[PDB]
Amino acid sequence: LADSKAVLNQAVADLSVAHSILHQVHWYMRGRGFMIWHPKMDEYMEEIDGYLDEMSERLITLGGAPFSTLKEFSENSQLKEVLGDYNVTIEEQLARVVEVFRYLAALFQKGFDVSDEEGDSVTNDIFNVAKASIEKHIWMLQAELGQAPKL
Amino acid sequence: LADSKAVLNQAVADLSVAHSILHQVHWYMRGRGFMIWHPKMDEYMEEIDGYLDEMSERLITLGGAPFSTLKEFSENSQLKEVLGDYNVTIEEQLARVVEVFRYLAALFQKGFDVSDEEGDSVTNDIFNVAKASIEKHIWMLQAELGQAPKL
Amino acid sequence: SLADSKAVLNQAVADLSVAHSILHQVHWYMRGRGFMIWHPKMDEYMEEIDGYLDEMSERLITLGGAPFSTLKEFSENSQLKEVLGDYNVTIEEQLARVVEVFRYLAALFQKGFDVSDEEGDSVTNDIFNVAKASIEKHIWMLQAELGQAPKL
Amino acid sequence: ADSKAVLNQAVADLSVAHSILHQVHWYMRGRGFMIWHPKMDEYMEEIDGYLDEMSERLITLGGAPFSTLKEFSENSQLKEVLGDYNVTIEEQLARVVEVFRYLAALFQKGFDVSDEEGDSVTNDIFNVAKASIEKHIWMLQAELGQAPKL
Amino acid sequence: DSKAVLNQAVADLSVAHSILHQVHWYMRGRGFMIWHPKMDEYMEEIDGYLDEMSERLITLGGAPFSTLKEFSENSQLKEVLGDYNVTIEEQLARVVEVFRYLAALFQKGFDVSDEEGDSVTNDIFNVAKASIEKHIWMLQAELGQAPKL
Amino acid sequence: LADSKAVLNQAVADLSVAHSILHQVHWYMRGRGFMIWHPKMDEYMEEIDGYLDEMSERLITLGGAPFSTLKEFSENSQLKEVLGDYNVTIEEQLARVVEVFRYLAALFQKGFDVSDEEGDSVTNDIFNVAKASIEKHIWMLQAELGQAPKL
Amino acid sequence: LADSKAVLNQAVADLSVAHSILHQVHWYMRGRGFMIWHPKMDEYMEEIDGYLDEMSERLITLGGAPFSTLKEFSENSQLKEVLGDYNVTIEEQLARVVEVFRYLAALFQKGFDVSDEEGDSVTNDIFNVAKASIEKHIWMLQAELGQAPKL
Amino acid sequence: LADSKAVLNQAVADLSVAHSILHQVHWYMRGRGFMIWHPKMDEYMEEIDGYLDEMSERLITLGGAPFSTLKEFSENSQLKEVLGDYNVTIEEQLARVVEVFRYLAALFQKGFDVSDEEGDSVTNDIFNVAKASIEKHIWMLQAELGQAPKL
Amino acid sequence: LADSKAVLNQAVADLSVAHSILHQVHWYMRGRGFMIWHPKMDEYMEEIDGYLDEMSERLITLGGAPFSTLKEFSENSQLKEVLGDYNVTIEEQLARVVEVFRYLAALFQKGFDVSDEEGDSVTNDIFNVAKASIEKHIWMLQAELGQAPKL
Amino acid sequence: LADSKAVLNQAVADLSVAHSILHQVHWYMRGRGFMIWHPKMDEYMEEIDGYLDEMSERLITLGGAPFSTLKEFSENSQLKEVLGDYNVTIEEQLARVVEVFRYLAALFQKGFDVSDEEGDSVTNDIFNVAKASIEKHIWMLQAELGQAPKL
Amino acid sequence: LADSKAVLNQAVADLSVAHSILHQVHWYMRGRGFMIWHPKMDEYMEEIDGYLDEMSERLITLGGAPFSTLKEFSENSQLKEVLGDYNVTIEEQLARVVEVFRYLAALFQKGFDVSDEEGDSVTNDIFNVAKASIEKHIWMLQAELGQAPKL
Amino acid sequence: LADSKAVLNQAVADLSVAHSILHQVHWYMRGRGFMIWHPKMDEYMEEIDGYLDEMSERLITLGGAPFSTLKEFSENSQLKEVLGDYNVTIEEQLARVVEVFRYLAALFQKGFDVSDEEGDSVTNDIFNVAKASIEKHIWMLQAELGQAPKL
Ligand SMILES: [Ca+2]
Ligand SMILES: [Ca+2]
Ligand SMILES: [Ca+2]
Ligand SMILES: [Ca+2]
Ligand SMILES: [Ca+2]
Ligand SMILES: [Cl-]
Ligand SMILES: [Cl-]
Ligand SMILES: [Cl-]
Ligand SMILES: [Cl-]
Ligand SMILES: [Cl-]
Ligand SMILES: [Cu+2]
Ligand SMILES: [Cu+2]
Ligand SMILES: [Cu+2]
Ligand SMILES: [Cu+2]
Ligand SMILES: [Cu+2]
Ligand SMILES: [Cu+2]
Ligand SMILES: [Cu+2]
Ligand SMILES: [Cu+2]
Ligand SMILES: [Cu+2]
Ligand SMILES: [Cu+2]
Ligand SMILES: [Cu+2]
Ligand SMILES: [Cu+2]
Repeated sequence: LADSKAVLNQAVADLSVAHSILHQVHWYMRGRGFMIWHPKMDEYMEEIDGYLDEMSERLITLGGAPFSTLKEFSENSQLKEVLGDYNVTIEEQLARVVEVFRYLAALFQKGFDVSDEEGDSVTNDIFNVAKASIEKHIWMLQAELGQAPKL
Repeated sequence: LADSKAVLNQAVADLSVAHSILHQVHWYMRGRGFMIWHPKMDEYMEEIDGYLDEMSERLITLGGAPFSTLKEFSENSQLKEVLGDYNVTIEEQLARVVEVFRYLAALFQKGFDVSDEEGDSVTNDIFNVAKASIEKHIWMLQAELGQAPKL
Repeated sequence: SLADSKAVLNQAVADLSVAHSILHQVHWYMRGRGFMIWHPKMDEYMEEIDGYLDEMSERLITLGGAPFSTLKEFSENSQLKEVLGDYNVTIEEQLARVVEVFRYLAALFQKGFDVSDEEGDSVTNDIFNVAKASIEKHIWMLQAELGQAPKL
Repeated sequence: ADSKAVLNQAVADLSVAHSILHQVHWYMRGRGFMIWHPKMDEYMEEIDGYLDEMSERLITLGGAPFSTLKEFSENSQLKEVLGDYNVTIEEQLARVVEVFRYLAALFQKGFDVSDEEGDSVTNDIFNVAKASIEKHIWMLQAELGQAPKL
Repeated sequence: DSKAVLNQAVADLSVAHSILHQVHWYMRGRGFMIWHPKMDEYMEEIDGYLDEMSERLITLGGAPFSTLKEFSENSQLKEVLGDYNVTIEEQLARVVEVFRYLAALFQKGFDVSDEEGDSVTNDIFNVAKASIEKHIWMLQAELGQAPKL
Repeated sequence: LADSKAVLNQAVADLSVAHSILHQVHWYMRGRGFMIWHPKMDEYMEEIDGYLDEMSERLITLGGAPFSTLKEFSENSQLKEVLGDYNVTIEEQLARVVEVFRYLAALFQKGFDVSDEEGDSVTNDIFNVAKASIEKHIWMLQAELGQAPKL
Repeated sequence: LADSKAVLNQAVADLSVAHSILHQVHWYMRGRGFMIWHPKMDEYMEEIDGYLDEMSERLITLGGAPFSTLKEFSENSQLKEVLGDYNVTIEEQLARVVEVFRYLAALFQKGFDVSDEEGDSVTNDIFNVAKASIEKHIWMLQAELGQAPKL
Repeated sequence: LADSKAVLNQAVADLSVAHSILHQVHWYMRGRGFMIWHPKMDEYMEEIDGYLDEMSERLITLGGAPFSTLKEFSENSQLKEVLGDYNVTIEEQLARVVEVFRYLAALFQKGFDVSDEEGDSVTNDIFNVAKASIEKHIWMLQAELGQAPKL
Repeated sequence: LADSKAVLNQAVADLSVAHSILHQVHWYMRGRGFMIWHPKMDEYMEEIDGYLDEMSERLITLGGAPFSTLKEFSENSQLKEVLGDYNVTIEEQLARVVEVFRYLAALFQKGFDVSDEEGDSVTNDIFNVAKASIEKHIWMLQAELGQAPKL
Repeated sequence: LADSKAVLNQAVADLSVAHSILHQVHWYMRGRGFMIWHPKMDEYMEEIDGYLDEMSERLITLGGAPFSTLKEFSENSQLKEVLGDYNVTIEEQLARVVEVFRYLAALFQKGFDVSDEEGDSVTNDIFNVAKASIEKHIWMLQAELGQAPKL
Repeated sequence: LADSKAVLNQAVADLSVAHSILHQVHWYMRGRGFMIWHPKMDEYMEEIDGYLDEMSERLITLGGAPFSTLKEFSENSQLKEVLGDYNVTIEEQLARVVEVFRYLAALFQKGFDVSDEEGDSVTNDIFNVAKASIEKHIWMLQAELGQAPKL
Repeated sequence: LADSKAVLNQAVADLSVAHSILHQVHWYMRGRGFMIWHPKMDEYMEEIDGYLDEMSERLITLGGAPFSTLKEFSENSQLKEVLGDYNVTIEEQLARVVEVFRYLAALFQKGFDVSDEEGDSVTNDIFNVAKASIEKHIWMLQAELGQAPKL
C-alpha cells in the first residue's frame, strides 16, 4: 500500500500548510465581512485539523511514518506560503482559501484514486468524505464571491 | 366558521409556495452576504413550515380538509414562482423575501379579521403570532436593505 | 460534466419534494388505531426526506447545476403522482402508500448510485448510498408493521 | 366576579379532570396501552399546568381558589365512576375525549366572560388552554377513526 | 395487608397533595418566596410516591382508589378551607403534621409488607419514609426546632 | 398618548427607569431576606429588559423612533428616582418594587386599550403578555409582605 | 456464602439467555404494534444487560468466577431458546417476553431469599431492585395483552 | 477621581451610558451588515452590563455608594449621547462603538493605575480583565473598518 | 445476494461471540492498567453490539433470517471461547482482544468483497465503516502493547 | 436508636479521616499510573463526602449531634494518619486506599447490623448502599494490584 | 519562594478548618432562614475546597509538602473550633461565617503580599482571585445581617 | 527580544513548534500508558493552541504582525524538532513533553517580565495564566515519571 501511504502523508504535509494559511487569513483579515469570515476560518481550521489527524493516524495504522515536523510539512507540501499582509482585501483572502481548497479537493481525489487502485477502501472513504465537505465549502466561498463553484 | 377554514387553507397553499421561494433564494444566492443570508433562509423556512403545519392542523381540527398536493398549493396560492437564476443580486433576493413576507403579513391580517369576526379565537391567535414575527423580519430585512420597514 | 449524475440529483429534488408532500398528506389525513404513533413518525420521515432534498440540491449546485426550485418544476418532473387528501383511507393503506413511496425512492437512489458510480462522481455516489440505506431500513420496519417481509 | 367564578370553576373541573385521567392511566388494558398509558401522563401534566396558572390568576385577582377535595367534587360538573379494568382502550380514550370536550366548552365560557369584563389576561389563559385541548381532541378522535366534531 | 396500606397511601397522598397545594396558594408572610416554590417540590415528590404506590398495587392485582370521593373518604388527613390569614409558621407547622402522618403511614407500610414477605413494596415505603423524615428535619429546623421524629 | 407608537415609546422610557430602580434595590438592599431578594432583582431586571427591547423594536417595526438616551428616558418617564440609600428596609424595598410594577401594569393596560382601539393586535398582545407577568409578580411580592395583591 | 454466589451465577446465565430471546423478538417481530414494541425490546435488553453486569461483578467482588462463554450461558440457563420465526404474532411475542420476565422475577425472588438467609444484604438489594422493575414490566406487558398481571 | 472607589463609580456612570449608546446603535442600525452587527451589539451590551455590575458591587464591597439613578449616570459620565438617527452608515455606527470602547479602555487603564497605586489588587484585576476584552473588540471592529487597532 | 446474506449472518454469530469474549476480558482482568482497560472493554462491547444489530437488521432487511440463539452463535462462529481465568496477564488479555479484532477486520474485508461483487453497496458500506474503526483500535491496542499495528 | 446513632457518628469521624487520607494519596502520589489514580482519588473523595454528609444528616434527623470539629474526628476515628511521603510507590498508595476501604466496609457492615437490630430501616439502607459501592471499589483496586478482592 | 510556600501551607490548614466550621454551621443551623442558608453553606464549602486543592497543588508544584493530616490542619490553623450547638441563632451562625471569611481574606492578603515580594506571580494571582470572592461573600453576608461589609 | 510584542511573536513561533512536537508524541507513542497519554496529548495541544491564538491576537491588537508561516515558526522558535521515531519509550516521550513545557514556562516568565517592565498588564496576565497551567502540567508529568516537579 506504498502509494496509499505516500498520498496520506502528502495530505498530512498539505493539510498542515493549509492550516497555517487559514490561520494567517484569520489573523490578517481586514475589511467589511471580517466579523463573519474571521471566525469562519476557525471552523475551517478545525475541520482541516480533523482531516489531518485522521489521515495521519490512518497512515500510522497502515504501518507508515507520518511527517511530524514543520520542516517535513513545508518541504513536502505543494502549497506555498507568503508573509502575512493586512492589505490583502476580503475578496482576495476568500479567493486564496478557495485556491487552497481547490488544491485539497484535487489532492483528495488523488488519494481517492490511488487508494481505490490499491484496494484500500478504508482510506478511500476518508478521502471521499473530506472531498465532499471541501467541495461544498468551495461552492459557498465562490457564492459569497458572486461566482459559480467551477469545480 | 367557513371563512376561517378558507383563510387557513389559503395560508397552507401560500406558505407552501413561500417555502419553495425561500428554498430557491437559499440555493441560487450569490454575492457578498451569502454566508449570513444563506443560513438565514433556513431559519425563515423552518418558521414558515411551523406556521404551515399549525394552520393546517387547526383547519383539520375545525373539520376542514387541508390542501395537501403540490397542484393544490400552486393553484390556490396567490404567490407566483419563477425559475431560479444565479444572477439575481443579493439585494434583489432579499427584496423578494420582503415582498413574500409582506404578502404573508397581509394574509395573516385577513386571517385575524376573519377568525375574529367568526369568534374563532384560537385561529385568531395563530395568525397574530405569525404576523408578529413576520413583521419583525420585515423590519430586519428592510434595515439590511438600508430602508425603513414601511409596513 | 457528470451529465447524468446531475440529472439524477435533480430528479431526486423533484421526487423528494413530491414525496414530502405525500408524507405530509398522510400525516394530516391519518385516522385509525396507530395514529398516535404513525402521525409523528411521518414528521421524522419528512425531516429525513427534507435532509436528502437539501443535500442533493446543494450537491447539484456544487457541481454547476441548477436545481428545480418551483412547485411546477417539482410536479412536472417527479414520477410520483398525488391524489386529494382522504380521511377514509385506513392506517394500513396509509402505511402501504408510504412503503410504495419509499420503494420508489430506494429505486431512484439506486439509479443515482449506479449513475454516479459510472461517471466517477464518488461524493454523489455516497450521498445516494446513505439515503438508500436508510430508506430500505424504513421499508423493513413499515412492512413489519404491516405483517410483511421487506420484499426489497 | 364572573371571571373569578369561571377561574374557580376550572380549578374544580381541572382537579377532577386530573383524577379521571389518572384513573384512565391506571386501569387501562388492551392493545395500545404502551402508547396511551404514558400519554395520560402528558395530559395530566398539561392539566395540572392550567390548574395552577388559573388558580394563581384567581389569587392575583383577589379571589380564594377551591383548595380541598370536597370543593373540587361538589363544584365540578365532571362525574367520576369507580375504576374498572373491563373498559376497552377505545372507551377509555372516548372518556378522555368527553372530558376534553367539557374543558374546551368551559374554557370558551371563560374566554367569553373575561372578554366581556375586559380581563384580557384571564382571556388569554383560557384561549391558550382551549387551543391545546382542541388539538388533543382532534388527535384522540383520529385514533378513534373519527373527525374531531368540535 | 400490603395492598390495603398501598391504597391507604394513595388516598392520603392525594389529600396531602391538595393540602400542600393549599399552602402553596394561600401562603403570605416573610419566607413566601422560598416556601411557595418549595411546596411545588414537595407536591412533585408526593405525586411520585402516589403513582409509584398505586402502580405497585395494580401490579399486585389490586384496584387503586381513583376518584376524589374515594381519596377523601379513605384518607385519614383532614382538609379545611383555604385561609390567607394563616401565618407562614402555621403553614409550615401544618406541612410537618402532614409529613409526620405520612412517615408513620410509610412505617406501617414497611412493617406490613415486611411481615408479608413483599420486599419490593417494603422498599418503596422505606425510600419514601427516608425522604419525608429528612424533610421533617429541615422544616423543623426552619421552625427553630429539633426533628422530634 | 394618542396612539400605539406613543405608548410603546412611553414604555421604553418607563422600563429604562424601572430597570435603574430595580438595580438600585439590588445594590443597596440590606436586611433579612437579602440572599433571596438580591438575585430576584436580577430576574426582574432581565424580564424588564425583555419588555424594553420587544416594545422598542415593535415601535421601530411600526416606523417610529424609540427614545435612546438617558435624558430622554429620564424626562419622558413618569417614574421618579431617588438617591441610593442603604438604610431602606427590605420590606420598604419590596414595597417600592410593587409601586413600580403597579405603575407598569397600568401603563400596559393603557397600551392594551390604545392598541385594541387602533386594531394593532401584535402590539396589543405584547402589552397583554407583559401585564400578565407583572401582575403575577405583584401577587408574590405582596404575599411576601403579608398583603393581598390589591390590583 | 456459596448459595448467593450460585444464584448470582445462575442469573448471569439466565440474563444472557434472556437478552438473546429479547433480541430475537426485536428482530423477528411482525404485525401491528411493531413500531412501539421493536424499540421497547431495546429498553428491556439494556435493562437486562445492566442486571447481568451488576450481578456478574457482585459475584467477582465476592470471590467468584462468573460464567463468561456462550456455552456456559446456554447450558446453565433454565430458559430455552428456539429458532427465530417471523410468523409469530405480536401477542405471542409479548407473551413470550412475559414468560421470560416471570422466570426472571422468580429467579430474583430466589436470589433475594438465598442472599437474605446468608446475610449478604448487598446481593439482596441487587435482586430486590431488579425484581421490582421486572414485575412493573409484567403488569404493563399484561395490560397491553388485555390481562391482569397475575403475579 | 483620585481613588479606586471614585474610578469604580466613574465606571458605573460611563458603563451605564455606554450601554445606552450601544442600544441606540442596535435599534437605529441600517445598511449591509445589519444582520451581523445588530445582534453583535447585544453581546457588547451584555459584556458592558457584566462590567457595570461587578464594578458597582466591588464599590459596595469597599464601602462606597454606587451611582444608581439615570441622573447620576448622565451627569457623571464623560460620554455624550445624541438623538437616535436611522441614516447613519454602518461604518459610522462601528466608528462610534470604537470611540466608546477607546474611552472605556482608557478609563480602565486609569482604574488599573489608581488601584495598583492603592494596593487594591482585587479592583486592579477587574479593570485589567475588562480592558483586555475591550481592546480585543477594538481590534476586531477596526479590522471590519479595514484599519489597524491603533490603541 | 446469497453471499452478502451469508457473510452478514456469519458476522452476527462472530460479533455475538466477540462480545462474550470482551465481556470475559472486562470481568477477569487483573494487573496494572485495569482501571483503564476494564471500562475500555465496555466501549468496545458497545461498538461490537452496534455492528451486531446493524448487520443483523441489514440481513433482515435483505430478506434473511439472522442467527438469534446462543447455540446458533456458538456453532456458527469461527471464534473460540475458553473458561474465564483471573491469572491471564493484562498483556495477554489485550493480545487476545487484538486477535479477536484481527479476525473481525478480516471477516469485514470478506464482507466488503462479497457485497462489492454482488453490487450490495449498502452492506458494502456497513462492512467498510466497521473495518475502519476496528483497524484503528488494533493500532491503539498494539501501540499499548509496544508494537506496530501489523495489519 | 442509641447505637444506630453511635455508629452513624463513628462513620462521620471515620469518613472525615478517610477523606483526609485520600487527599494525601491524591497529593503525594508519584509513579506510573499517576494520571489515572490522581483524579480517581477525587471521585473516591466526592463519594466519601456524600456518605459523610448523608450519615451526619441522618444522625441529626434522629435527634443526634454529629461530631463537627477535627478534634472530634481525630479522637473518634479508628483510622490512623501519617505524614505525607512522596517516596511511597503507586502500588503502596493504592494498597493504603484498599485498607481504608476494607475498614469502611467493615464499619458499614457494623452500621447495617446495628440498625437492623433496632429496626431503623432508613439508616439500614444507607449503610447497605455505601457498603455495596466500597466493596466494588475494593474489587477494582485489588484487580489493578493483580489481586483477588479478598473481602 | 520560602514565604510563598509557607503561606500556601497555612491556607491548606486554615481552609481545612474553615470547611469543618462551615459544615458545622450547615448541620447545626436552626431558625428562620435555614432553607436558604443551609444549602448556601454547601456552595461556600465547595468554593473553600477549591481553594484548598489549588493552593495545596501550587505548593506541591513549587516543591513543597502540604499538610495532609487532621493533626497538621488543626495544629497549624489559626482558626478555633467549638462543639456543635443547635441553640446558636441563625444570625450568630452567619456572624461566625463572616469572621472566618474575614480571617481568610486577611490570610489571602498576606499570601498576596508575600508572593508579590517573592516574585511568585502565579501564587499571587491565586490569592487575589480567592480574596475577591471571599470579600464579595462578606458584603453579601453583612447585607443579610443589616450591616456594611466593613472590610 | 526586547518588548512585549517581540516576546508575543516568539511565543507564536515556539507554541507552533511545541504543537508540532506534541502531535509527534501523540502519533509515535508506543508502550504501556499509550491509552492514557495519547489522548492527553490532544488536551495539551488544544491548550497550547489556545495560547498561540490569544498571544497572536494580542500582538495583532498591539499593532504587530504575527509570524504566520511554517518557515517563520521553525526559524524563529528555539525548540528543535527531530524525525518521528516509534522506538522512543513512553517515559522518554513524557520527558520530552516536560522539556518542552519547561521551555514554555521559561518563555512565559520572560513574557511576564518584559510586559511588566513596559506596564502592559493585559499581556502580562496572558503570560501569567499560561505559565500557571504549564507549571501544573509539569508537576503532573513529573509525578507520572516518579519525580518532583523541579521547576
Ligand atoms: Ca451576481
Ligand atoms: Ca403475521
Ligand atoms: Ca509488548
Ligand atoms: Ca518513587
Ligand atoms: Ca433557636
Ligand atoms: Cl460551476
Ligand atoms: Cl450581489
Ligand atoms: Cl369535524
Ligand atoms: Cl400480529
Ligand atoms: Cl499484568
Ligand atoms: Cu490523534
Ligand atoms: Cu403536523
Ligand atoms: Cu441548504
Ligand atoms: Cu403554583
Ligand atoms: Cu403512572
Ligand atoms: Cu434588540
Ligand atoms: Cu462491567
Ligand atoms: Cu448584581
Ligand atoms: Cu435493533
Ligand atoms: Cu448537608
Ligand atoms: Cu487535587
Ligand atoms: Cu483567533
